[PDB]
Amino acid sequence: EIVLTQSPGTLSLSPGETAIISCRTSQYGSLAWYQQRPGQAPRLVIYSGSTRAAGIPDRFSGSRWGPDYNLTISNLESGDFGVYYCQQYEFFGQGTKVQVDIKRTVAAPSVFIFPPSDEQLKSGTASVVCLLNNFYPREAKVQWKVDNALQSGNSQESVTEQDSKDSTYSLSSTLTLSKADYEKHKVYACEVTHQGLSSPVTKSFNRGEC
Amino acid sequence: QVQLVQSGGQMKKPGESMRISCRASGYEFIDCTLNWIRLAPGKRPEWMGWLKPRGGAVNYARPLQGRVTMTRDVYSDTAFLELRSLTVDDTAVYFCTRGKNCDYNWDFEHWGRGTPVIVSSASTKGPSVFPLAPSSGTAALGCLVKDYFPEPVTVSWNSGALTSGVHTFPAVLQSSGLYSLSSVVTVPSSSLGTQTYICNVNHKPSNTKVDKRVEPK
Amino acid sequence: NATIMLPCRPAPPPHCKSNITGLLLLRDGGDTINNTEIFRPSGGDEDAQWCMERLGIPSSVVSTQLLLNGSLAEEEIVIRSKDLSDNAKTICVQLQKSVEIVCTGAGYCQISGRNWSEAVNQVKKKLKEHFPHKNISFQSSSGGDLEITTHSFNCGGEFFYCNTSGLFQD
Ligand SMILES: *[C@@H]1O[C@H](CO)[C@@H](O[C@@H]2O[C@H](CO)[C@@H](O[C@@H]3O[C@H](CO)[C@@H](O)[C@H](O)[C@@H]3O)[C@H](O)[C@H]2NC(C)=O)[C@H](O)[C@H]1NC(C)=O
Ligand SMILES: *[C@@H]1O[C@H](CO)[C@@H](O)[C@H](O)[C@H]1NC(C)=O
Ligand SMILES: *[C@@H]1O[C@H](CO)[C@@H](O)[C@H](O)[C@H]1NC(C)=O
Ligand SMILES: *[C@@H]1O[C@H](CO)[C@@H](O)[C@H](O)[C@H]1NC(C)=O
Ligand SMILES: [Cl-]
Ligand SMILES: [Cl-]
Ligand SMILES: [Cl-]
Ligand SMILES: [Cl-]
Ligand SMILES: [Cl-]
Ligand SMILES: [Cl-]
Ligand SMILES: [Cl-]
Ligand SMILES: [Cl-]
Ligand code: NA
Repeated sequence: EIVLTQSPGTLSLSPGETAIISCRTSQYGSLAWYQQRPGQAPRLVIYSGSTRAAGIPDRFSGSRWGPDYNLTISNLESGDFGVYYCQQYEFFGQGTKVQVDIKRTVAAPSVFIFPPSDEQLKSGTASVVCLLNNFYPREAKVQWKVDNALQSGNSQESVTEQDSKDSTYSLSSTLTLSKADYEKHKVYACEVTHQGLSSPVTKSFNRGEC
Repeated sequence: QVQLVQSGGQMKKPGESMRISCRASGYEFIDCTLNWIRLAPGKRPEWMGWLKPRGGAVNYARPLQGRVTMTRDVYSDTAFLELRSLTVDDTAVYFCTRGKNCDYNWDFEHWGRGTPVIVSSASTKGPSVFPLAPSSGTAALGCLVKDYFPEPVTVSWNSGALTSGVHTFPAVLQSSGLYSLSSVVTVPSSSLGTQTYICNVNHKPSNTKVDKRVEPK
Repeated sequence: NATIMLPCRPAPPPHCKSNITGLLLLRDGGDTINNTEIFRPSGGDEDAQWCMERLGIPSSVVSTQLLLNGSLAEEEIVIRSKDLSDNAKTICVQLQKSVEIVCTGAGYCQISGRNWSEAVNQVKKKLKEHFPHKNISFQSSSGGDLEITTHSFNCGGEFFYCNTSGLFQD
């Protein structure tokens, strides 16, 4: 039984700057760090505590002091961003997510709302789609309103990655209702709350308008 | 060299049993312990057990005792994993891994390609493509690839000509066990009047290819 | 706590009696269900002969699970292993008092449950020292070939197998 405590879980960094991940092991043993690029098989980075693995840039350096282990990455290349797990014997740690975040000027979203197509309604369901498009930074809040009734649970956000061209995020929340529920209420609104907007922008459409 | 080739991804349903393989090429098969590790979505790697091919001694993790069974075939240098009585909580990617040195097993330098196993009570369905009409600066429109299983689907616009301002969001797992996907694009409004736009969807797991014309309401 | 009958398969002849000196075990890996450390009989695996050499078992004695004709550890059970906290490295238990296994020639070999269970408890006590504050438990092998699953020894030049289910089930 090994109790591996890994921190800090989430890391948002721009390419270049240093990224320090760390674990804390109960028992004493040889510890390794693994890299999982998203969509690939994990990669052995460090083993035996700080011994760099085979074909790993000198930019990866592990340090150990007592029960605390670090993993220090410097000059974050494009391919380094992923998730890193520390291992001691057969046990791993919670892990940490190393996300790339290109810093830039705070833009704003282009909220667009799409009612459910008449074909979808004929099929029996209805799916309304709000679209916060090309904004920065990531953190944004979409609140679905229906007849001035706050909706939590029905929505389902989904965000794209850092747009390599302009370093901006896009988002599309999909609220789903049954045709019965859809045909019951009227004004369907999507409230956005990003810091780029001075105040929440409430793009909405009244059912049966154009 | 240290080459570990695994079988392809399988789709199972709650209750079924699965068997996946892993052929080891590039080293003395029996001289190294061979482990099975599974990565689940958002759960830390879980070690399932190891197997020493010289003698076939298995060591299964205490949680999985009863469900898991690890065999081997020295004639063909193939290690087999069998997991019985599956659950929705077994959706994961399974790996056979080998240590750097055969004197210490827990320095996994060599990993298999990975074999994903989806355990949902939801047979395959082809998507339904619905149009996200612009409805009237710049205007935007898109497609909604809804109620499809399993991942993935490919969305292209105008057969690949239009690619500026396109966003193919990640799919979402709906409460019904099927996935939903939105792919949108931003265009000049005047062009929207004269220019025409199509989204082409290909759901290879079910041989469902669709081309939806997105027209203003 | 009576005599145990072990169904050895190839009908071991009646003149095959040996004196058990030590054991070969393997600690189950992974999170410990219900705060219990499980140990199962091993064949030695990577460092099999290493253990036998440290217990003075001659080169003529090739056995699994149960180590035979070795030298007993004076004073107390000796626990050896290239590494204990590594569940891939096998464990090497040397007994302080032997347990004779006597084969009757009738398709069984016998081991006195009174003397055997006395050793088992001594071994569990010593294992409780290295793995403290966890119930120590024995169980039969969870997989492998019949040479690993059973206590496989050789007698008169013939290799035999002995289902040790009765010995490792606490
Ligand atoms: C792993 O990474 C962490 C993060 O850098 C390291 O912890 C750092 O420990 C050093 C110890 O020298 C701290 O620096 C010192 O802080 C005080 C300031 O009053 C002072 O005593 C020293 O002059 C020096 O400034 C540092 O605070 C601390 N990290 C942070 C962010 O504060 C650690 O050393 C690394 N390696 C390990 C733990 O093996
Ligand atoms: C050694 O083992 C053999 C059977 O393998 C047995 O006949 C013999 O008595 C044993 N020697 C001693 C000293 O117990
Ligand atoms: C070994 O066992 C045999 C019978 O099993 C017995 O006669 C002999 O005295 C024992 N010797 C030792 C050294 O244990
Ligand atoms: C050993 O014997 C018991 C009962 O005699 C049986 O349940 C078990 O399956 C046997 N094990 C092997 C490996 O034959
Ligand atoms: Cl994008
Ligand atoms: Cl977890
Ligand atoms: Cl998956
Ligand atoms: Cl369709
Ligand atoms: Cl979506
Ligand atoms: Cl003796
Ligand atoms: Cl078996
Ligand atoms: Cl048997
Ligand atoms: Na409703």
